[PDB]
Amino acid sequence: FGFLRLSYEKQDTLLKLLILSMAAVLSFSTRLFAVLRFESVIHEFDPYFNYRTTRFLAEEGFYKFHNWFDDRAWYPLGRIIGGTIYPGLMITSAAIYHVLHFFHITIDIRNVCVFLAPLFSSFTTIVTYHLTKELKDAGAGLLAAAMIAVVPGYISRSVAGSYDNEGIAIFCMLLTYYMWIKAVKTGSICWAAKCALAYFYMVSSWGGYVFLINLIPLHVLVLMLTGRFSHRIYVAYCTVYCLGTILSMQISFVGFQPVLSSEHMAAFGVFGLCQIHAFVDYLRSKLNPQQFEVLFRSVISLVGFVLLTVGALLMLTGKISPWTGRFYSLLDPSYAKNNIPIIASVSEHQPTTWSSYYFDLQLLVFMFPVGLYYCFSNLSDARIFIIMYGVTSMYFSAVMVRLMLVLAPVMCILSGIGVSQVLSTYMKNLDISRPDKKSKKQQDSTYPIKNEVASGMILVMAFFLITYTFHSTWVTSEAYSSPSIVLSARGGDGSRIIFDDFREAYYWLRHNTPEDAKVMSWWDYGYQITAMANRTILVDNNTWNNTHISRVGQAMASTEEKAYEIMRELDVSYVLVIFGGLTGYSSDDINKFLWMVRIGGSTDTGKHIKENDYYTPTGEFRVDREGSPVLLNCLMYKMCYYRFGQVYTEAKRPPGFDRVRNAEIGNKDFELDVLEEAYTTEHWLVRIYKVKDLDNRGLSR
Amino acid sequence: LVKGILPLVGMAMVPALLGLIGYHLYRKANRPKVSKKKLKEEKRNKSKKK
Amino acid sequence: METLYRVPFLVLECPNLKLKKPPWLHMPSAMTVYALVVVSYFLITGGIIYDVIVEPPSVGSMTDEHGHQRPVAFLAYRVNGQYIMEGLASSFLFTMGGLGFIILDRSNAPNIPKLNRFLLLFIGFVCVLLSFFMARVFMRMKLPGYLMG
Amino acid sequence: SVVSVISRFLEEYLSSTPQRLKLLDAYLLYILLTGALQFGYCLLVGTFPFNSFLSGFISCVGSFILAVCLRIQINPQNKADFQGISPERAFADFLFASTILHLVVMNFVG
Amino acid sequence: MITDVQLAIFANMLGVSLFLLVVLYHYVAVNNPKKQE
Amino acid sequence: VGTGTSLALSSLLSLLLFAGMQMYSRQLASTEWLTIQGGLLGSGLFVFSLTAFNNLENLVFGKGFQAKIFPEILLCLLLALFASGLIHRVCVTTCFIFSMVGLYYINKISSTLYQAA
Ligand SMILES: [C][C]([C][C]/[C]=C(\[C])[C][C]/[C]=C(/[C])[C][C][C]=C([C])[C])[C][C]OP([O])(=O)OP([O])([O])=O[C]1O[C]([C][O])[C](O[C]2O[C]([C][O])[C]([O])[C]([O])[C]2[N]C([C])=O)[C]([O])[C]1[N]C([C])=O
Ligand SMILES: *[C@@H]1O[C@H](CO)[C@@H](O[C@@H]2O[C@H](CO)[C@@H](O)[C@H](O)[C@H]2NC(C)=O)[C@H](O)[C@H]1NC(C)=O
Repeated sequence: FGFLRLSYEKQDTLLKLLILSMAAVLSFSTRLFAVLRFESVIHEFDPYFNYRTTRFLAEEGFYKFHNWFDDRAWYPLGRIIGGTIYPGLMITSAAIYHVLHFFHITIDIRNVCVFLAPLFSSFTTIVTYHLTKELKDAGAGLLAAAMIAVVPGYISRSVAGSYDNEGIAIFCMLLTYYMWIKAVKTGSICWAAKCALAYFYMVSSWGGYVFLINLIPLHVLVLMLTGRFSHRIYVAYCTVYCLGTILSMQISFVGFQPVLSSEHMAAFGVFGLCQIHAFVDYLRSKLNPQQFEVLFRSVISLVGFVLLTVGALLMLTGKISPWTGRFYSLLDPSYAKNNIPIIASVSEHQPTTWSSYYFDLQLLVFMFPVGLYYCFSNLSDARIFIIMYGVTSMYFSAVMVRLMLVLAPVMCILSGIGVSQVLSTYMKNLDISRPDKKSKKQQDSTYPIKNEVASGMILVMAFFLITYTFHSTWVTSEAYSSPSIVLSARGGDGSRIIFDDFREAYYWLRHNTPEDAKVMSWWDYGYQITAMANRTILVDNNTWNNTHISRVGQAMASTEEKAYEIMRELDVSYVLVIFGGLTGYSSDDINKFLWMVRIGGSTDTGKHIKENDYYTPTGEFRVDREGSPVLLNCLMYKMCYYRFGQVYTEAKRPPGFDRVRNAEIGNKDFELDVLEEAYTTEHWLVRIYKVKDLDNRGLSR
Repeated sequence: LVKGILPLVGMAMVPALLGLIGYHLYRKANRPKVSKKKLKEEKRNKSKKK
Repeated sequence: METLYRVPFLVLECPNLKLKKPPWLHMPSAMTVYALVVVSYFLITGGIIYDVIVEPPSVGSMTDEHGHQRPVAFLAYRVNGQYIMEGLASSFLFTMGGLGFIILDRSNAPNIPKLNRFLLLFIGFVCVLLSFFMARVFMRMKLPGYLMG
Repeated sequence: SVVSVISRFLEEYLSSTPQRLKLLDAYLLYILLTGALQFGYCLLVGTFPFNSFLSGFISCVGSFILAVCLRIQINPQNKADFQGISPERAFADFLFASTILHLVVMNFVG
Repeated sequence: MITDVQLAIFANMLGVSLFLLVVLYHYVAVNNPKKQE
Repeated sequence: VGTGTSLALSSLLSLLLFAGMQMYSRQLASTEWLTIQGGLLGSGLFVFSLTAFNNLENLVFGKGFQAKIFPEILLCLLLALFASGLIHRVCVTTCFIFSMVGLYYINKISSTLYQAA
């Protein structure tokens, strides 16, 4: 009876604190699997670029970082780092780092970046509970926080060591929505100002800000069509638009896109419409209805013609830029595949399958409709926005696998609402929990089993919830805990053997080559080489220049003599290629060879390169004796398979066999006229060749 | 016997347990509403006893 | 200009035109929109968009020592690859599970007959339990090591 | 006739408007005149410098919209819609928003 | 340092307990008389 | 004129226009002006087809049957558009535009003739 004597207000608050506190602990802890199993290192290719920038900003100061121009990348063109980057992620890391040192807590910058992502996941959990509470109740909010904490889809990009923009982008997005919902619901300017400020913070953090600037106009427009438009909506939306537009423009990278791009036009159009709608209502109330029709018709005819002419003129003249390639694809799926090879090339741009949805979300997929049904049943202005957020995310998540992360937040909140409704309804069905007010007479004799029905329904729901935890734990441990830079292989004895070839090659270059040497490689590895090798590179992941990449592709795909001519022009010193045949590493260059062929031929200079030439007469890509003659004599084939014919990969297979393609190389013996072997890793994962100079005697090489 | 039969006991015991629970629920649901008319007859005899 | 159109109608009988808004064309009801969304959800989770871009076969083929072409429904060992038949079959299960709860909720309403209430409950549990349990089997076949440690 | 309608509309408006509300309308007219005049200059003299023109023009619109929001919140007719908001609270928010607007336009004015 | 096996068991235990507590919160919340007052 | 004769006359005029359009389709699409000429022909086909459809409806279901926007008007417009596509894609804009302009006046003509009477 000790718990009973406490006031109910005490009981509710105490449980609320305990549930939220635990959820934060779980969110942070679950992301440490990689750091424990493997070394505390930066993961993936993109994060390294952020890591290098973060160090430069902290050591050099903000002002120097703002104007930083990097000459070590995209040689000889160069890149302007200050104006082509998003500063949000770097600024947050630097600011915390300064504070910790200020108190004499000396921590490495590398540690700060590695552990930045888990901490924010805990912050995201708190924001989720408040946003859900506003829509329905506290009970739903506690459910949402639990689901968001362990959702695998969010975990994939937020694991410890994943220093990527996505880690902070999600938290900013939820906060901005939470401010927006309060701004509309309360109708207060103060909330509107807070919402705009949060929006600006997101704009710096990520490049995905565009999604928000279109969804919010869409929500307002639907309310107008449905007749729910009110003074509160006018103040909240209009106030945010003005401050948000100016704030976003401050970022150097965004520049003038908000006012000149066709991407941001939707927000501008809705803003103009709101003024017209508000003014018309004010006139109607003051004026006599009979007269009002005469003025109303005359005004519409004159204004409508003027507005239509202005809009047509802007589009036709081309003052407003057409949509960017990246966004056009997201809408029209076919456009990217048929028109832009580079966008198709990326491996996270593929459409999503059913297996992907279940693997990332599991139970939530079952519960997503239930949340939708309740929201439709009880229509509210705040609720309308969440429906818009859901139904769009589903469409944009199928088109691209990467956008799954955007889907994960909406999925957790909506699924929680469905679970909350089911739990409350049946639980109060269980009279034992509450006698409350009951009438024995007219009790519905169509009912024999009240005690049993509720007990079974609650029990089954609990079973589903526990299973969700188990699935989420197993997937994260087995899927998202692998560092890309370090590869795990099993030995014959079954021991865990670690392959460190990727770093080993970088270290060799770092100390054993001239400082001014230029290294040529595929654009995939541009960030990694610069961060660790500290040597100049020709191409980078950002791929700001398509023509430069295409020229690189031509050299690799071409014959040995032609490739040499291109390389000399660019002052290439070394070439790095990754070969996985010995170890069975699937993601080698040879699999990526085809993309090189298409990209190389995309430009005018690469017209001579035809994809069909590299295939067998039957349309097959093979590296064996039956392979196309052009393929066997291309630069890439020679580099990967130089001296590889005589190596025994397997006891059960003849020498010169390639394990990953499961085929034996057709051309086993050949010599490199213009290239010499500089260094090869122990497992041959990375091979480095040095460019030979011209002939001393002038003989044709 | 354990390696061959245990899978079979898992497949057979689950239906048997579900039938047993269903039988319990059916028996509880089939509780017959005491006829209020017989209760009224008890009330009629109660007035004779008073 | 109007006379020119009259010239055919001098001999021909002019059609009687009533340019009124069609009666059936009403603003969609809130329930109507929800139904439309649900069907879309079925297709999107099914990977219809994946099918259009990648154009996989409905079913593939395999072989053994006994040889001969087994049809294949599940694309083994690659999470981001699917066949046409497999994607739709999985998607339907997801929709069914959601509906099972809604029908169960409606069953709880007061003033329902004894027979109606019992029958509705049976359907609700069957849809929910089968939909969830079956989905686990489908993944287990696609990835043999699923949830195995 | 439309011209007759405009005359009566002014006649009712002047009688029916409290002095404080009228002061807002006069202020709004001043804001609108400045913004329109700037816009005419840009299309006559040219876009350059784009940074200066955009920063100045946006400031006029921000001031105009902010005044309108105060004009609606304080109005008794709309008191029910903005439940729980006293006139004092509305004014304090309006000043706070204005301060932010001046600062951001300040960065991009040059 | 903790091994990965220990971390995995820890994650499972906390999650299961937390979800059950949220169910318990639902119990008290409906059971609350003042919520209906 | 008699309703039965009127139905046949409208059908004959529409049929003749369609056959001519296909026969000279290659020539019509050769030049922009010729494609515009196709637009006039397609609209005329739409007008005659609509007249025939109403006449047929009156005979089968009794005199005075009223044509609706759907499906009587929509179907006639769709058939004319389909013929336009065969010659060239470009007409679908012009061929459609002429049909709409004719439709508004034809409705104006019908209202005066029938509603006034
Ligand atoms: C995608 C994302 C976004 C999100 C959004 C959304 C979903 C929304 C949609 C829309 C809408 C409108 C909706 C609504 C509706 C209606 C109205 C109806 C984002 C993405 O991210 P990012 O950042 O991009 O990522 P990454 O990828 O990493 O990035 C990188 O990469 C890219 C590629 O992909 C690139 O790009 C580039 O850019 C440049 C600029 O400078 C240019 O020049 C080029 O061209 C390009 N390229 C390509 C290939 O595209 C980028 O840039 C990068 N990034 C950086 C930062 O740098
Ligand atoms: C990465 O390479 C750069 C490029 O040289 C190195 O920068 C040199 O640093 C040394 C030591 O401070 C200076 O004496 C040289 O003048 C620098 N050269 C240039 C061109 O700036 C840099 O030290 C290397 N990074 C390391 C070792 O971490």
